[PDB]
Amino acid sequence: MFISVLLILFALCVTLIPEAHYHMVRVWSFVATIIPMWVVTWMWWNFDASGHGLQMLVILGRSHLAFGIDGVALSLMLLTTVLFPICMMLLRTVAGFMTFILLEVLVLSALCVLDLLGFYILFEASLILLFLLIGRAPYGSLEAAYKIVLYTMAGSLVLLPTLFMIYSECGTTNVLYMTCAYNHQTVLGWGLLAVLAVKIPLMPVHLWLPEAHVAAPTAGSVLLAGVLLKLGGIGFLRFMLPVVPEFCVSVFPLVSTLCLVSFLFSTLSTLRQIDLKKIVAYSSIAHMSMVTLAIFSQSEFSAYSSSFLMIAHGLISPALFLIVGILYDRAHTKFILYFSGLGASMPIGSTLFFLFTLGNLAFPLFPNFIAEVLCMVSIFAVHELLAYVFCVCQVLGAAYGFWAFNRVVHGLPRGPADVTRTEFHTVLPLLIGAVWLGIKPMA
Amino acid sequence: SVEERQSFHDKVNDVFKNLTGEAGKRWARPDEPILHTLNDEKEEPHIFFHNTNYRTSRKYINVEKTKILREQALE
Amino acid sequence: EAKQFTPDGKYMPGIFSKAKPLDRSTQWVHKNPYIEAWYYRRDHFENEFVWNYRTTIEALWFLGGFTAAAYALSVFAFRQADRRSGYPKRQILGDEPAMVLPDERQFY
Amino acid sequence: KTLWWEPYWYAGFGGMGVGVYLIYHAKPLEALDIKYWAAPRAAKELETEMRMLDKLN
Amino acid sequence: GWAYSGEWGMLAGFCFGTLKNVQEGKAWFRRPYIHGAGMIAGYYLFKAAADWEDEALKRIITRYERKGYAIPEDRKELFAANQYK
Amino acid sequence: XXXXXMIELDLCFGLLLLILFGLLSLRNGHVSLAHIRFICQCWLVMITPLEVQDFALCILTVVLLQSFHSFEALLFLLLAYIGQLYMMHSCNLVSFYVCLEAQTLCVVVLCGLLARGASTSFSVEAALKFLLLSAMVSGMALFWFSAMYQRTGSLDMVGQETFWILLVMLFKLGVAPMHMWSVDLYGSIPKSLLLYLSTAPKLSLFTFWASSWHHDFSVGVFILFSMFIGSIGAYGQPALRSLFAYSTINEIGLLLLAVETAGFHTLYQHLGIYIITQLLLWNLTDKRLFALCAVSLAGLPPFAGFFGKAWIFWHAMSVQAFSLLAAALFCTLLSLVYYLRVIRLFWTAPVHTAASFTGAPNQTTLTSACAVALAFAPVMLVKPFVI
Amino acid sequence: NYNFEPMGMGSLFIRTMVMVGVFFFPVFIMINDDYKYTSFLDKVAAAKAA
Amino acid sequence: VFSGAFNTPSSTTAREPYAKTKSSEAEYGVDTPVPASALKAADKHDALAYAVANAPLIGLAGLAAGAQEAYMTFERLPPTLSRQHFKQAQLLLGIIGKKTAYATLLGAVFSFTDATVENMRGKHDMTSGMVAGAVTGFLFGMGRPMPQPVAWPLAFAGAAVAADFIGELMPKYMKDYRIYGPVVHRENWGDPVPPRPPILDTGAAVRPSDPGQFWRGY
Amino acid sequence: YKPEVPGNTVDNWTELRASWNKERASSLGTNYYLNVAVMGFAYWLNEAYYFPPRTLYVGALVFFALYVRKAYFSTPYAFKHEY
Amino acid sequence: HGPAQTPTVFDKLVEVTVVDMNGIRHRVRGLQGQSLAQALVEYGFPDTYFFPNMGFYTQHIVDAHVFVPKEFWGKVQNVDPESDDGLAVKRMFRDIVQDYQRDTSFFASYITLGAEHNGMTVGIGPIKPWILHSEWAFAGVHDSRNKQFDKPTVEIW
Amino acid sequence: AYILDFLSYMWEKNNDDSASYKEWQDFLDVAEKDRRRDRIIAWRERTMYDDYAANAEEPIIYKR
Repeated sequence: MFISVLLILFALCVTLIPEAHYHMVRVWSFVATIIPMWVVTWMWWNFDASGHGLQMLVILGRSHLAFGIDGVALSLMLLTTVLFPICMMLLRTVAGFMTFILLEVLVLSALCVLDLLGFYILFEASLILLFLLIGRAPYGSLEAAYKIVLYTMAGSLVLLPTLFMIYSECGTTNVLYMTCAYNHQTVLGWGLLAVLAVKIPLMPVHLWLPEAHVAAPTAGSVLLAGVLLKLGGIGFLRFMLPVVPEFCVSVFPLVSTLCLVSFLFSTLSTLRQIDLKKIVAYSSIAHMSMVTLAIFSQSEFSAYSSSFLMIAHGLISPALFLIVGILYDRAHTKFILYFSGLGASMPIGSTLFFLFTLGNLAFPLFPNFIAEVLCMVSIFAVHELLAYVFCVCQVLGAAYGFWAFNRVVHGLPRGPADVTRTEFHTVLPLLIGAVWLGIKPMA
Repeated sequence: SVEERQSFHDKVNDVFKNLTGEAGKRWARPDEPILHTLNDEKEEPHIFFHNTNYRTSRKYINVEKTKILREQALE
Repeated sequence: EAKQFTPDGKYMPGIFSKAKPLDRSTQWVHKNPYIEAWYYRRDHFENEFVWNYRTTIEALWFLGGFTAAAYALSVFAFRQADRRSGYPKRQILGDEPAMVLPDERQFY
Repeated sequence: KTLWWEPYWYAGFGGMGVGVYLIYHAKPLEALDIKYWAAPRAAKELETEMRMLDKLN
Repeated sequence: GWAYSGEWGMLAGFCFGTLKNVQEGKAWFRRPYIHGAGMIAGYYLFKAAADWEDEALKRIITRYERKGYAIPEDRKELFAANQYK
Repeated sequence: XXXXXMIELDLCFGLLLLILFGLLSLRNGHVSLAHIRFICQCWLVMITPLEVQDFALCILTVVLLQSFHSFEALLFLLLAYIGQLYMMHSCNLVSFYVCLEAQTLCVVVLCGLLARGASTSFSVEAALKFLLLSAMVSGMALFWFSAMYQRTGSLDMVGQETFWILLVMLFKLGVAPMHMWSVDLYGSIPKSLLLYLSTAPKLSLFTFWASSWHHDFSVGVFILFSMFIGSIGAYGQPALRSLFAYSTINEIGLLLLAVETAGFHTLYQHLGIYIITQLLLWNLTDKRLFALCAVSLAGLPPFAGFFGKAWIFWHAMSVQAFSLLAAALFCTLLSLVYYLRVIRLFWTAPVHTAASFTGAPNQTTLTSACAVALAFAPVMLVKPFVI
Repeated sequence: NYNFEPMGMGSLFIRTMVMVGVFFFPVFIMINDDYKYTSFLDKVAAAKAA
Repeated sequence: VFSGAFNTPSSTTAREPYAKTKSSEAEYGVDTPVPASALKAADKHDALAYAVANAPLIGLAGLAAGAQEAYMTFERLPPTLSRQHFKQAQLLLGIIGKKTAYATLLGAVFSFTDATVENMRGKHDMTSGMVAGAVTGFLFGMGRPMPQPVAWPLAFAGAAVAADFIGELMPKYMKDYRIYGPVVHRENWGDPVPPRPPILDTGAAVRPSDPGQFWRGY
Repeated sequence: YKPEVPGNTVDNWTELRASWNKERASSLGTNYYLNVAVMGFAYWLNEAYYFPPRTLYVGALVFFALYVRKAYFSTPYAFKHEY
Repeated sequence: HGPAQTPTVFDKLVEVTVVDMNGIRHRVRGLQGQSLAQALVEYGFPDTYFFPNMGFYTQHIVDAHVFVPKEFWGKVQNVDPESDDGLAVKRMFRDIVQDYQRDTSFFASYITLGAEHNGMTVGIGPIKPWILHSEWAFAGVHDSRNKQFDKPTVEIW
Repeated sequence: AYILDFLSYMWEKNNDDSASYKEWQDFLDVAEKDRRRDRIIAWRERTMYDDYAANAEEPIIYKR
């Protein structure tokens, strides 16, 4: 806690820096995000897999704010703390630094929360931050921010009466006592399903993301892609299954059919997209639906498989966003028909595009492949029909992926030259992490 | 009865409050679960977590046994 | 042909250089008006919806129809998984009070 | 010229990688993962249950 | 009462002086006497809040017990306590 | 013995001394009255009983006295505060009526006097409209009070007649559809008087309701009126004044919802938070903090408006008031649209603040920056504090 | 010589159904297995109670 | 608590149902008397009387809307027409009566059809409300352009479903819900028993669904 | 790129001027009438709160449906010389 | 690029005859790309000749009420009556003008002057009294000497 | 190699099972304290301050 407060105060020192010394401004802004990465590394070195299912427990008196660490939260924290410095490497204004610092603080605080009211309070404290981020004056879209903010607020407002009702029912808001009291599982279950089906892109209420993640700049795009959807999955795992199992069971056909139709329609809709950024936007929907079905399956190893898939997407998809952002910034447009002959023009960049495309398509020597194998193992053990439905449409995503890749990469050379040292460095952590987790993730 | 269950809950809280061990023994890895006559075992959270950890240990032991028997079958 | 640098580094902005300075905007494309109109229309395609004959027919037969198909398939899979584990009828949302969550302490 | 961000980037990411390697190759097997904790304890149980199975034959 | 109430008050006074200089276009650190006075004010005010919590809790236990709602003594310590939490 | 009634005699003596002192100060060619203001604050302090609500109202008024500079308006505000404080002590409908009408007359006079510029005419028209509707509401209250006096033959506030007393109490808070007078007042009157109105009479009426009011009915349909109408209007009105007017209508509807399900602790805390926000609102000189008011009104998590709406929702669920809770949630959602609009209008804009020329250099920095320190409040707030 | 028009409604529907039938055969196989199994159970129930 | 193997609450359920939970020393509610007209309104054995006793509430909204529109039209009248007092009155009253009668007809149709389905099916559920809402929307929607004749029945049926869910289904699902004293199925937790239910001066809109929820009054 | 505003400028401005060559009266009268109606008949809904929820929601939907918006309110009666 | 004449303001000079509500003709010089009302303020018209825009995110925009003769009707940029901006314009008609409406009533904020606007003649349209906030109102009387151009700022607040 | 086992020994020395178990017990104890307190506080009657019968146990003095 003390260390965390020290980082919190140290990050705020950015505003106190006079703008005259830009060099030190960049150094301080980057280092402030560097530190938590090492801190989470130190935590992982401190964790015990032979110890309790929860470790490093701390409570701030009667102020709720229960913080504890499982494997899922620690892994998500590690992935986020890897992602954020790259986002910092793509910003040029102090306001962006402050917004992303607050966003990272909120994400980290929510990632290890153990109070449902605490999760409610801490999660959506960044909604105004996203609103200011997405609808920036020169290049953003106000409509996308309006959409996403309204969707999130609708979810939270639906959830809140359920949260306070179970609080009054059990007299507290701690998960480890909420999980131990009898409760009216149904109402809280509807609240949780609504919120985490809005957060994770699930049909029908998922339409904010395609506009939002495209209107946002590169850093915010990577943040939204790799973080806030996983807040939904960790939300399920940490709260809904431990608290209300009967609702989870009675809704399982509904959740499964909704996830399946979401995956199918998103996969089919993607082929008709005409912009690379929108193509990348629809890509994440199938992954999130697969994660949700894997979580809801609970067959053999569902939590671990879901965590693996969440890590895999938060690793690979930001690379797609990095390539998209580089191409747009050094091209001033995102429209596909202006992309051609990229391999001869951007050899290393196009090679990375190929590699991360394969990563999206679940191919061996990549963490996504093992992730989807484990998720389909969990799904299959529940039933084989759902596993077949996931297996049958594997071709349909790779269809649009390969079509877009070949269309923009091969052909007549026209456009930007290859990537720069900064861009290759930004690409680097995702490549190394994906290789490491696709060769020997465990030991 | 209500008073019987109140007394049992108080005794369980007492027992778990004063509980410890040494010689490199990792707690939450106990050798035995505690037998009980309690409907909906979640009525006593301490016993619930004890049994949870025991069940986890047993599951991972089953996995290890599966690996060993797979090796012997391959041989 | 400009000189945006000194012989010892020191990037010069070259504000008053006659030559056109190489910059971040150097490799920008020249937009095609028809392409821009097409992309605006496709990004603002929402104004083209209408309850015609074709749209309604397609929406009911495919969207809602396959929604129903997947729902019924999920129900079938759930019930078959229940029957393949030795369990009695289970209470789905709105299925009258019945057995939920088979106990770990019972052999079925 | 070295860019402004290169040393800090290298330091942070290399430090994380070094910590990862040290975690995977220096933490105790039981501390690293549970799967090591259960192998010696399950081996003996399998050993003593094999003869139980054989006597059941 | 909470342990870190006065520190929270001093931090509030720090931000108070910062934004006072903001509202007048001055550098955040100018006029430090305002910073000190605000720190003192916040410290005393939040100490008063911490004491008032205890006052209200004692009032609550007194009222609840007077109405006839008698408590086992174990949870009375949740209310009959000037805890330095 | 009159020995127990000294403080009222003190009030009378102090008012007489203030009258003579103000008369004498005016013969000197003085042009400012900060001494009179501090003396009035001291007299307010002395005449205040030891109740928490009494001191809260007293201090709230004390800060408000820095925003006026005319002796007569100071006197009117003093007398209005007297009426409010004694309304917190009104155990009968006679004193209740007298306090309401004194406050109404003071409000009308204060709105009328302080006008300047071409805005004066519209202020006069709105004030006269409020006076006429207040007169008719007062006549209604007197009529039904007389009917109750006949039926009961006593001073008990019970029976079917109390329904109209409830209606009259609603009218003073701008309870929609008896809300439009508030909108008209928001339309023209200067910011200081509207700053007064949003806080004091509402506080005193809530306290008197909490202390000496009961009825055998509901107000839920009026709560629906207030919530829905305020939300839709604040969404649809481009004028900032009417935007905040309909926001106030929605907030008073929320307060009424809290009232109907009892649990006055959340009512009290939300009223305090909203009064703090209104105090921060009407004395703004920089526009950067203006969005903080919106996020403290839109129920955004990290600041006090969210928790103030949150315990209200908690108590509404404590009685399972599903209907009004869902309505409140939907109206809370609808608030966010125009609150984000406010944010856009006064956050994503170039920073500019005019400098003072006649001295008085940003004469309200202290109260502004103090009210800003509401992000630190939820620490003490989250615990069972106000109860 | 292309008009860029959506396919024929009836033809599109028929070919969609053809694709679904060809590429979701395990669903029908499992469902028909269940139907045959329940028919066997129904005949057993009918004959066993007489 | 949190392991990748499984979820423990998924396998930790009761083997035997619990009895009733003792909440207070006195276990009877206290409440004000309901007017008998609304008691007759809940009566559903006779559809005709149900609709008859339900109509005036429904038509009151139409009266209000008609008065609103008529007054708004008045505040725009020319001086030349406002002096024909009889004609003014007939026009505004016609507007008001048309709106009120339409509302009354809609409500009577809803109530009659709802009670009809209730008697026909011999049981009570949300399906009767769905039929009533669909019929009301169709009757309201007949003769208008054609995104409407489907939408309006959907709106009315969804409103009826929400009404059932809010007014009846949820409180019945939570008839045992308690915010005070010992927690049900968890009376081992040592919570003291209050002598009496918490007395609350709740409004007429806030009424206790169960004798053991709280005490209403002053 | 910029989309075009549909229709003719002249026709659209004329439509913008439809039913606006009229003096605005005082809002006082509407306010007084609303207050009078509330003071006079709101007690009719006193018995309403006990009513079954289905009927109350039907009434709410009807009341919402039949509402007419005060802003931009116009009638053919505003520009005719006789009934 | 050759002997092209040097850029002078004459090539973008626009002249419009504007007649006040007292019937006094006035010569005004306008510039391409700027609104008519901005130049009107730049000429010295009294503050009473202007009013805030009644739209969203545009309330800092001033305007004046003028009459457009028949010929120049087509030079007024089109606005959707169904649009939110169109709704703001209709509120402006509803409130400011009342029974001062004429089929030539228009708003100068939507007049972007160009080559064709050279020689165009318009006059000022009468308005009803109005009030926006404390610091900017209209009594209904055009008795003032203060120049709208003399206001340091446009405070929507 | 020796570095790796040095790190392992450092970890094993530093870590303590009983400290973590005491932290866990403290967490549960504090949480149960707070839950009990909140549940007790919830027994919240609410009547006007003039309600003598509903507050016959309140020692209140009136100056009327």
